[PDB]
Amino acid sequence: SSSNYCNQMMKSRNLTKDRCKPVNTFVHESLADVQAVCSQKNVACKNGQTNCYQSYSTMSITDCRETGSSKYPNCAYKTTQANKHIIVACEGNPYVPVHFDASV
Amino acid sequence: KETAAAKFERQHIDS
Repeated sequence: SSSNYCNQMMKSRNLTKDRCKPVNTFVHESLADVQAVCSQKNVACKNGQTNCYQSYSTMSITDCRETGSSKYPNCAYKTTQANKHIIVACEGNPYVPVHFDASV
Repeated sequence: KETAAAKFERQHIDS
């Protein structure tokens, strides 16, 4: 519940105001550069469907994962920063990211 | 209310 980036951003973005979400990834890239991944390398999603795409380059990402001691209302996260390729599932028109499948 | 694309942005983009 106290001031590291993940506790702060999970609350501000309305992920932990009414529950503790176990994991979430934030991508520190411009929205249009993340939207550009939907026309990059097509791959299978973890679920086997094929509307997933992997970024050609690594992107700056922060992984937020609940500690073993986190309990609503006191959600607590471990913050891990990394540069990884992201895999997103895309839908619609415009064909835009709707789910974050993984980082690699 | 929020589309799936809007929800992705709110939950995962921090430009």
